[PDB]
Amino acid sequence: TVAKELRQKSSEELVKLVIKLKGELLEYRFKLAHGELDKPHLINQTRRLLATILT
RNA sequence: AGUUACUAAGGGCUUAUGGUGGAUGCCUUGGCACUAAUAGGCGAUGAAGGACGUGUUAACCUGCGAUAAGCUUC
Ligand SMILES: [Mg+2]
Ligand SMILES: [Mg+2]
Repeated sequence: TVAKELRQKSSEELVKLVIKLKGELLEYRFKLAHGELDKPHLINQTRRLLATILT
């Protein structure tokens, strides 16, 4: 499902996605280390989407 | 003058009960010996075996490898 949508995307847009998700993942981990992450599942969702984009 | 019981500090015997202990009996996600087939290898495209790390999850075990408790396709 999601893999089909990313396949529709071009390569340059995909690398923009990966750098943006890397930044967001860093922010989520820092907020968790400060006890300010209400949604603790977005870390896992970010990592899976990151892994899928890498595939 | 004569023959005399009671005593139980404690102990002995019988029976009953309580406590420590895990013998006997019943059972087992475990072992042993084989039968009928399959197969008889992995590695410089990095092996067998380990260290480290990975959780929204204290440690340990298991899974996994910076795509890290999982990624794609049929
Ligand atoms: Mg007495
Ligand atoms: Mg007595």
